Amino acid sequence: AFPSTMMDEELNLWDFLERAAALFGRKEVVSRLHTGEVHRTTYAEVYQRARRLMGGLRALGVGVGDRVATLGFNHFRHLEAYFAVPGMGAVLHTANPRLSPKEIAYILNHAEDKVLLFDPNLLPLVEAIRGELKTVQHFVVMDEKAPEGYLAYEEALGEEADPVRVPERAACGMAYTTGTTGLPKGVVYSHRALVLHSLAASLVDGTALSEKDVVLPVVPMFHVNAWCLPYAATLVGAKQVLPGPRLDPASLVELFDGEGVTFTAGVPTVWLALADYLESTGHRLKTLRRLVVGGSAAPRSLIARFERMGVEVRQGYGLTETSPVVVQNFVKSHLESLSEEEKLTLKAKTGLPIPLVRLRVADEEGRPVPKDGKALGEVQLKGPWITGGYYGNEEATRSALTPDGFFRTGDIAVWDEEGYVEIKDRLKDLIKSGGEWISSVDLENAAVVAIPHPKWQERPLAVVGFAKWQLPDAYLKRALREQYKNYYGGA
Amino acid sequence: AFPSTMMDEELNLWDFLERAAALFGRKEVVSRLHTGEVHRTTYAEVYQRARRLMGGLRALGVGVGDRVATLGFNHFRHLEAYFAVPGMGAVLHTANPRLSPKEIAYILNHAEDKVLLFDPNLLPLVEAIRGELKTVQHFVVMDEKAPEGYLAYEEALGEEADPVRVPERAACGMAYTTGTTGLPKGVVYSHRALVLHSLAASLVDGTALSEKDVVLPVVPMFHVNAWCLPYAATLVGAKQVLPGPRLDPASLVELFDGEGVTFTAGVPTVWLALADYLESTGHRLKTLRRLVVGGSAAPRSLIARFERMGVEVRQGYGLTETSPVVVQNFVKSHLESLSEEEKLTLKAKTGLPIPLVRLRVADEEGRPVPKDGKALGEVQLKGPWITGGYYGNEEATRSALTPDGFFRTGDIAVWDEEGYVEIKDRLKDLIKSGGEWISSVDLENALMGHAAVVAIPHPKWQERPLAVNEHLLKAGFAKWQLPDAYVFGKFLKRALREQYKNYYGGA
Ligand SMILES: Nc1ncnc2c1ncn2[C@@H]1O[C@H](COP(=O)(O)OP(=O)(O)NP(=O)(O)O)[C@@H](O)[C@H]1O
Ligand SMILES: Nc1ncnc2c1ncn2[C@@H]1O[C@H](COP(=O)(O)OP(=O)(O)NP(=O)(O)O)[C@@H](O)[C@H]1O
Ligand SMILES: [Mg+2]
Ligand SMILES: [Mg+2]
Repeated sequence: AFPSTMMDEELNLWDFLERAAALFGRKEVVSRLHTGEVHRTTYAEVYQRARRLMGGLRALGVGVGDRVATLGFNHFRHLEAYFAVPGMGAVLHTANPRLSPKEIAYILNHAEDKVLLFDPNLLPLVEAIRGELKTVQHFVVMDEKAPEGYLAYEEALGEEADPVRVPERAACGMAYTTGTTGLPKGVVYSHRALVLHSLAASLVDGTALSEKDVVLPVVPMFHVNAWCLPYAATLVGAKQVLPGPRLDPASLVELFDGEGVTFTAGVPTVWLALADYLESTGHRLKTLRRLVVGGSAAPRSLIARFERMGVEVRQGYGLTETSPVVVQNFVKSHLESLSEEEKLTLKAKTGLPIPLVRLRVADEEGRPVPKDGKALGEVQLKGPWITGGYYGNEEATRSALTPDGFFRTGDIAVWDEEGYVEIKDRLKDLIKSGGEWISSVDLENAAVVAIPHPKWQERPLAVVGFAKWQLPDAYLKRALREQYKNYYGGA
Repeated sequence: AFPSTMMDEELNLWDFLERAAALFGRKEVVSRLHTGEVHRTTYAEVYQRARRLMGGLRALGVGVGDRVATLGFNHFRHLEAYFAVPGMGAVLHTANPRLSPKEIAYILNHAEDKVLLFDPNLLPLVEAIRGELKTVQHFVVMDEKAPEGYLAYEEALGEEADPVRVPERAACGMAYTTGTTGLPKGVVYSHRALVLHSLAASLVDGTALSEKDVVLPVVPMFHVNAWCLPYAATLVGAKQVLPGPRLDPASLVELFDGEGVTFTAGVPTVWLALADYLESTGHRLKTLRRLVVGGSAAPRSLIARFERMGVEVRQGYGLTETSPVVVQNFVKSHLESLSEEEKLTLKAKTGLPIPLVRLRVADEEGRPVPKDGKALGEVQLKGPWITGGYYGNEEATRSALTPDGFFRTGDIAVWDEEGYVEIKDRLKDLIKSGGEWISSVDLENALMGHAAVVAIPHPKWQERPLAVNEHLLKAGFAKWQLPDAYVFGKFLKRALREQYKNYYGGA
């Protein structure tokens, strides 16, 4: 009825790196490779090489809408792909190398990826599944060199190409979740979604990302695009430190101090191992100020450990389906007067719903449950970076949403008058161990319950195909969980 | 189109207030009214009353796309209108009461405003222009009571109504710029533009707005929606302190200390009056940490004075056409090792282009000028909250754009290798005095009816007219527009500007 005079300028992920190259071109991107060697590059060079990757991928037959898959850890070549693939209007499919060969083959075949980029230390896995892949036309090793039948990344680079412009709602990337019963389910992100997510999650009450920050994502670049951190860090022009596959405490500490890391993010298991190490050696990190924990619930103790060592811990919550961040923990101004015990309890809560997210905790018919911090309901979400369904799966799509169009997370929670959310349970019958999913059912038909664990956070226990980490440690369900609550003895 | 699975949810300004009510509902909104009295409300109450305002305006015949105008200063009722009008799918036209009666009547008629909300102290102005208005059906006084022929705001409130959602690219508000030749030109903002602006401008390297902040916008709610600060403050759930028309230093200090203000934003003239006050009294602000100066260039000495008191000063730049923020000043990490003097100089620069803004300093063909901090060119912009033209004016629209689609600001600048912009000059021939525009041409062409009017640096105001009185007042000019001094086919102005550079003693 009344048009605005505003320009119809589309949101695009390439604009982050373009701005980084122009304003913060000398800012460093530091990578530790699988061999332990440390590689140094900058935003200016990443931008140049990302343009070369766009031209190289075009020469390999990649066009707008085509899927280019990755199987790799956090390093500069993965960051170059993060921009080049969406930059040419293609779809960045981050695949998880920790999954079974059968699961990876299914996901790559379902997405119909045209090109696969993968780390050299993952060649045995690629050689193992290669014969099962039906769409992959080119296999690119993310390294200087590649063996027979394989193409090296440095060889695959072509002439510099200009980025391709698309409507912001077009696909930029995709990822499959294994936190579900049956087959993996695909979620397709858009430029619009990930740009908005990068902005809204990086505010002061969120990750508070600044140009002066040095950012180390411990979360894998195959876990919801490392929680969108590589994009958000580029947007502000922060120095990035990409740790690679080595996530042992001594390796991380070396990077924390050596590179002057100020901000980091990862799953609870990595931080528990890090805290164990810092406490045993009496070593205190010389620059680290902020740490976010996500993927699973952070134990109250984990927060108390780091706060004692001078590290601020902020819980984050989300799903593959939500890009991922929908909830972030910070202490409200008027709640700073709470006692140290009360404040620790508050920090141990999941947190507050972030900007541009409509969150509710509701029952079976979509009715919100009372805000008393006691009543249980399902977390339900609506927003521009929240999925409205799945790719190529009609039954998963129609069971994903409520009648009034809210996405159903499958997580049971409470919420209070202050607006704080607390994940308490899960509708979905699954085990999450060290930030990776195990299906109870698949182990059964071959009763399996999730039992709390100190180090990881849940471990399979059976009652009387698969990888060694999936194996149940020891040999109506709301009873066996409460009965064997302390089998693995974890607080 | 390999389809994304992401929800097709629109960006809407109402979402800021709905979130504020749900999560930060007890956070305060404090206003000083025109009488000096202090009013106290909360986000929850503002939310509830804004729903009543939507219901009330609907009963008055306001529909989707209709324009609702305001003529008022910073207070809770203006904030309620900031959300209710866009929340019902209508268009909030923030009008400037400092303009001439002829200018205000023109913009209200041009925008075809249906309802006018105004401050009680601006009643004489509204009464003076009422006969000139052709579209305004309802006149609402933003107060508890109203005289005959006028509706009181509290009376105008109706039943609580649910918000209406419009396409994000549709209009949420509009404002007219007087920083142009001829009649004022209208800029129409979208929900999408202002939501994105609020997000991108509020990052750590920007205003760094937080729930813990106490925000005091000295910038008027008719100056590009108070630089979008009432929206961004609501977004983060910060406490808001709205000073009203009383912007004198004593009145502000009471609010700075009494309410625990952490963040503030305004024009250099207001901050110069504050610095003079604090220095002359020896009074020190107890809570103020951050101060942004915009609208005009912040003098190097102004920044030093506040930094000497522990207040961080960050320059911001924009236009009515740009929502307004496109450039913000902050010191890059690797330049923190610069000396005190060098850092103060860097802070005096306009700053760095902010996220989602494509900025260039370009020549006449649209080619970027060298990044040596010497070569002059025009600041040209592209982005989702930058205007692509003007409302109901084709000529002005086509003259505001380059062939490749960049908006022409009319600002002459230099830029360096670090990306820092410095505004040096203006193509447009106007005077900006205390944040308000004076047309040199309108002053010249009037005078010659019986001349060359140029902008000269001023200590207090930022520029004052010098002509190279009664006749000018009769042609429709106010006291503040009159040139301070007179000294006895276009005009070669650069020479007169350089010759009389220090005429109004002090650059
Ligand atoms: N902060 C948290 N507290 C409690 N549970 C969490 C938290 N964050 C995530 N979860 C759980 O983890 C689930 C999301 O897992 P998932 O979709 O696999 O994302 P991810 O762990 O970040 N890795 P990815 O699968 O690549 O997206 C949620 O549904 C929650 O059950
Ligand atoms: N930080 C700054 N430094 C130098 N000049 C500035 C700065 N900010 C604004 N300007 C000038 O002011 C012009 C914008 O004026 P204008 O469109 O009136 O915005 P505004 O004064 O902030 N809001 P409003 O008074 O409602 O129009 C720009 O074109 C610049 O010439
Ligand atoms: Mg999931
Ligand atoms: Mg203007």
